[PDB]
Amino acid sequence: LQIPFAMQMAYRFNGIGVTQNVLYENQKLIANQFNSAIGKIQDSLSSTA
Amino acid sequence: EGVFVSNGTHWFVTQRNFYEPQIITTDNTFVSGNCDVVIGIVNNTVYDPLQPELDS
Amino acid sequence: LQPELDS
Ligand SMILES: *[C@@H]1O[C@H](CO)[C@@H](O[C@@H]2O[C@H](CO)[C@@H](O)[C@H](O)[C@H]2NC(C)=O)[C@H](O)[C@H]1NC(C)=O
Ligand SMILES: *[C@@H]1O[C@H](CO)[C@@H](O)[C@H](O)[C@H]1NC(C)=O
Ligand SMILES: *[C@@H]1O[C@H](CO)[C@@H](O)[C@H](O)[C@H]1NC(C)=O
Repeated sequence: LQIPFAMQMAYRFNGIGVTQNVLYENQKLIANQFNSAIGKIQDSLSSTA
Repeated sequence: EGVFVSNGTHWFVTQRNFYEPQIITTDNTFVSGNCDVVIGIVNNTVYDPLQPELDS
Repeated sequence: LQPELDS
C-alpha cells in the first residue's frame, strides 16, 4: 500500500513512543541526520576491509 | 490514532488498517504549534463539538 | 458535560 515516506517515518516515531509532530516539526533535521549517517557507512566501507 | 485522507472534495480521518472515515474534530486530533513548519500541511475546517452544545 | 450545561 503506498504511503508518503515522511508519513511512514511518522508512524515509526509513534511505534517507538515519540509523538508524530516531533517528526513533522523536525523533518529536515531527521532527513539530514539519516543522509549523514549513510555517508558514514559509505566512508567506513570505502576505508577498511 | 489514524491518518488524514480525502475522497477528492472532503477531508476525513481514518484508522490506518481499515477504511472508516470520520469528520475531523478537536477530539479526533491534537494541536502542535503553527502552520508554517510542517511540509505539506493542508487548510481544512476542524469541528469543535462543544460550540453547538454551548449554543443550546 | 450535561451537568455543566445546567450553568
Ligand atoms: C466525499 O465525501 C462526502 C461525504 O460527506 C460526499 O458528500 C455527500 O455527497 C452526497 C451525494 O452527493 C450528498 O447527498 C451529501 O449531502 C454530501 N454531504 C456533504 C457533507 O457534502 C462527497 O460527495 C464525496 N466526494 C467525492 C468526490 O466522492
Ligand atoms: C509534494 O510535491 C508538491 C509539488 O509536486 C509540493 O508542492 C508539496 O509541498 C509536496 N508535499 C510533500 C508532503 O512533500
Ligand atoms: C492556506 O491559508 C493561508 C492563509 O494565509 C494561505 O496563505 C494559503 O495560500 C492557503 N493554502 C495553502 C495550501 O497553504
